[PDB]
Amino acid sequence: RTIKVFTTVDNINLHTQVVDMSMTYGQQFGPTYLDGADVTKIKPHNSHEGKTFYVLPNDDTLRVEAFEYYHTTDPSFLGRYMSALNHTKKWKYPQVNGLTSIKWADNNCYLATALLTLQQIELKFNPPALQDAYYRARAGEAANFCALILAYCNKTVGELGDVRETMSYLFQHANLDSCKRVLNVVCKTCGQQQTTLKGVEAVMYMGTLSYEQFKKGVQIPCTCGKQATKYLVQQESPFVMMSAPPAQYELKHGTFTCASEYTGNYQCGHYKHITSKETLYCIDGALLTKSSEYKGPITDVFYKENSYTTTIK
Ligand SMILES: *[C@H](CC(=O)N1CC(C)(C)C1)C(=O)NNC(=O)CCc1ccccc1C(=O)N[C@H](C)c1cc(-c2cnn(C)c2)cc(-c2ccn(CC)n2)c1
Ligand SMILES: [Cl-]
Ligand SMILES: [Cl-]
Ligand SMILES: [Cl-]
Ligand SMILES: [Cl-]
Ligand SMILES: [Cl-]
Ligand SMILES: [Zn+2]
Ligand SMILES: [Zn+2]
Ligand SMILES: [Zn+2]
Ligand SMILES: [Zn+2]
Ligand SMILES: [Zn+2]
Repeated sequence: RTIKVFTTVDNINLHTQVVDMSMTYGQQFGPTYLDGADVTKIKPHNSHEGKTFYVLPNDDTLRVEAFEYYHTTDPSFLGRYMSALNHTKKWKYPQVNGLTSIKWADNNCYLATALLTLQQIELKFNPPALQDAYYRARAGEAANFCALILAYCNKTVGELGDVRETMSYLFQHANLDSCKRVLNVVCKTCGQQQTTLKGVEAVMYMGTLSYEQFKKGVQIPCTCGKQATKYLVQQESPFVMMSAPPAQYELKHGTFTCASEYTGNYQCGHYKHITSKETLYCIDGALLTKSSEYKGPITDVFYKENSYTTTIK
């Protein structure tokens, strides 16, 4: 007894296969998945006639197709993606304040905050898998996007997470080649040194939440023994992410794009998303609250940008 099915790694290039109904899928295809569900140790049923299956890349054609779609050669990626997708497809993705959020489940507070942020900054992903899922996420079908985010970050469903580390991984898979940042550090003793950063390092900074303060100057130890001052010289990027350890901060409407609120201890806390629309909105998964002012524990703030040059001589 034999049925005919499709195997794929990208759900674009399908490959017809013949499968013996007396052997498990793993004995003929290796690890095999159906809509994220592991069917490796399952004998083929009759309802599987014509359906499409994801398989781990076992030959060169599937390896090339897998990279062109996911931009990774890690053999385990597809499995971690499918294993995460089996859960994220059960989450609810309500529209909250014109954005796609996530109803709370499996400790996804940080994923919801990252998803809401990604929808408010200008970003193009290099892997076609990410870009396709990015689009479907804006339309409300964010399951594949969240599953891919977990896979690219080497995190699993249930694990707690950091929003800044998550954003950092995603930027590494985004087209930020045009982004440039020139910095200058003035040291009374040693002197002046001007560096330029490209890529992800041009849009992320750890230290202060204020973009204005970064323009004026921040205090940084010099390699000589004096506390030097660093300031921003040029910034060519569509946005900037300013992160700092959680501290009480005042967000003023219209001066920022969005922000991450963190309440709790290191590696054990709750995330909330603050966005600046006509007023200030706070999105906590499926819950929404509005207020004209906001003071609270903020760890990330996102600002819009295009081209900046300093007036400090
Ligand atoms: C969400 C949990 C969830 O879904 N819920 C709802 C519930 C209440 C029922 C539980 C979730 O996933 N939360 N994430 C975490 O709990 C883990 C956070 C984490 C993970 C890995 C690395 C770092 C962090 C983390 O704690 N990040 C925050 C932003 C943080 C906090 C501090 C901090 C807090 N208090 N102190 C004294 C320090 C510090 C830092 C930080 C980053 C870098 N540095 C030094 C340069 N400090 C980050
Ligand atoms: Cl790549
Ligand atoms: Cl669940
Ligand atoms: Cl990439
Ligand atoms: Cl207004
Ligand atoms: Cl802004
Ligand atoms: Zn790539
Ligand atoms: Zn589940
Ligand atoms: Zn010095
Ligand atoms: Zn206002
Ligand atoms: Zn929550």
